Amino acid sequence: PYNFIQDSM
Amino acid sequence: PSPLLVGREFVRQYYTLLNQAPDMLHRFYGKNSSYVHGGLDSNGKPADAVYGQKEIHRKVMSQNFTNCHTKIRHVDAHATLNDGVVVQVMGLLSNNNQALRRFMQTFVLAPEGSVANKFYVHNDIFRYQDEVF
Amino acid sequence: PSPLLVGREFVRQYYTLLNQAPDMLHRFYGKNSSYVHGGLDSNGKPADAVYGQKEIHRKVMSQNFTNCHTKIRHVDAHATLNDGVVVQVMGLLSNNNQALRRFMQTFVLAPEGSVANKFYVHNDIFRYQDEVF
Repeated sequence: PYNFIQDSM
Repeated sequence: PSPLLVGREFVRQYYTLLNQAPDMLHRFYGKNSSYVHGGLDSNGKPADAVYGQKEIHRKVMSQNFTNCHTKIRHVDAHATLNDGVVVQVMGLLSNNNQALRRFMQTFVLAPEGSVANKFYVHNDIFRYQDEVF
Repeated sequence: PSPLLVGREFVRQYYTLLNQAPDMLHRFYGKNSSYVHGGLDSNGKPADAVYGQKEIHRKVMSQNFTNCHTKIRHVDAHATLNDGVVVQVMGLLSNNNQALRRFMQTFVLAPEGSVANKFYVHNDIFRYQDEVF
């Protein structure tokens, strides 16, 4: 696992 | 989770992405996020950080990262405040097949709150040694 | 109160005290603090990190800082999660009047919680450039 990503702005 | 493994996996992801898609590097950050990738002023003093995903993006694109090849020679990672993870990184970077240069970098990864194992980059501090020393 | 003022103030105190009275560096640290300089525990074994005031003091003594000189070339200090301040130093440090060596050092300073504007060092991670490249 491991998410580092975010929505745009 | 394990701070060591979190930081090791983020660094791999960051430098993979910096190579494959630097136009999307800005997605790692949020409204409070601090970013610098070296450089310096007209006074010859190191460049200031910028904040937030939008300004972080304008700055990533002025670097014109292309074929950004990185060799990572040190990564450490540790539990810090609020189950966040501080990451120290040293390595070498060549952008656009230019000079292989040494850098010293610190990251702070903070939990986003929503899910287990979801973080954002609260701080990204990169400096090339040749600009500072 | 500003993160850069907090950071610059601490870096000045830290490297000076490392010169004049290394036996007082322990005052910077608390029960949760990690100190990561990477050799062996005071009692002989390897360690990723040294935890809390009692063992951090021991480790600092065992490094045997004597006539330690530092020259700081740049400091980055930014607000990070939970009113902490993340601080990256780049400088030269010599111990025992030996040659200077380039280093990076990452700090995370955290509000100490009982005296206003008082910080302790939650994280301290040190790295000589030479041992890496």
